[PDB]
Amino acid sequence: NAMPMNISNTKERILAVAEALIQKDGYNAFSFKDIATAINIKTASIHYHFPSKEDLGVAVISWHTDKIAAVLSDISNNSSLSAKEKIQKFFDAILTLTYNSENKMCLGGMFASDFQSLPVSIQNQAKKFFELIIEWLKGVLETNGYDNESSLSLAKQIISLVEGGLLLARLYGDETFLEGVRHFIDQTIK
Amino acid sequence: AMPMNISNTKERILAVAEALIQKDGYNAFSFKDIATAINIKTASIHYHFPSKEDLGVAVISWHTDKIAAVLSDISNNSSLSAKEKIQKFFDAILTLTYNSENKMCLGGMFASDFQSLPVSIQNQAKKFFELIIEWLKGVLETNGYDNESSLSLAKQIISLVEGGLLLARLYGDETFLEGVRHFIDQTIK
Ligand code: NA
Repeated sequence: NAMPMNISNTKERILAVAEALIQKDGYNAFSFKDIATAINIKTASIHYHFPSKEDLGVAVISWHTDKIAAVLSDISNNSSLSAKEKIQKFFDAILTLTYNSENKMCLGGMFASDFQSLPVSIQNQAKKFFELIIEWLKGVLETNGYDNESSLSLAKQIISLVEGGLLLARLYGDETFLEGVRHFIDQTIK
Repeated sequence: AMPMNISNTKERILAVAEALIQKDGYNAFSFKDIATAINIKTASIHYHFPSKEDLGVAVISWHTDKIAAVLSDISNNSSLSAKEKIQKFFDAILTLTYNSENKMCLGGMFASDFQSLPVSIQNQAKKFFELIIEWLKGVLETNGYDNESSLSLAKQIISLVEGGLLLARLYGDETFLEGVRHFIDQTIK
């Protein structure tokens, strides 16, 4: 029956806005003060949950990866979808989280661009994000009858194209960069 | 007896700025980083570039000119087929990026940072990609592609180049870059 009220706690609201800021502007272009101002809490309440910016960075990527893992799991466990349809829906899921949501970039892509400036803890979480995506893509493609080598190569082309397509689409509002990703999928996969 | 081949202060500032941006990104370097790198006073940097934005604009403009000259040498090379021109383009990019101390594309770096940048720098970054996309489109049109397909394929190629470079440099996985070449080789006739 009655559940607890659906109010986001302070930690969750910090994570959600940090995620948004990183996706829009990049890790080296937001501060705790930006978050405090955005959701009207004390900057000291941010330091409370995340003593350093690094702590928040690690936690944001970890949370985001968990969310994407669930989304992907739901696609690959859908028995009515062909392998090709799973890849198509993967791209739709990325669009929902990126270009469609206030012209955001992929969180992973943003950290990849900033990689050399990041603490190692964040670097390692960013690598984990891509490893999860690539493994998921490779696995789906293996169910389509592709051999191991071809599955890994195509998985890497697909994520490269997704990242580069999003990067360029969001500069111009030029959807054709994103259409190109879909065209590659549709023309390359069986 | 020619003048001696010494890079002037402005030239060395631009070169080190370009490298810092390609390694770490525009929002992760300062003039102090440049001063420490080449042992000049920060006041000397401001002399040439009063604000960081002025340096950002100059670096992209200069980098774009360098890429334009490279692309010109490729397309005036008559021994190269259209496909070979695109292969050699990606080889030129590799020289300036992955091969040079694991750097990212300067344009790609500014694209990632775009929302945080002054409009002057946004516009320079767009000019960089317009130059590349137009050049690729033109090579493809010499191979018989129509306007819409030339443009679509050029945008796929640069999208894949940018993404491949982005991911290859995270842990030295060459196969991300092999994938770019495979796409070029398998798609262009
Ligand atoms: Na960036």
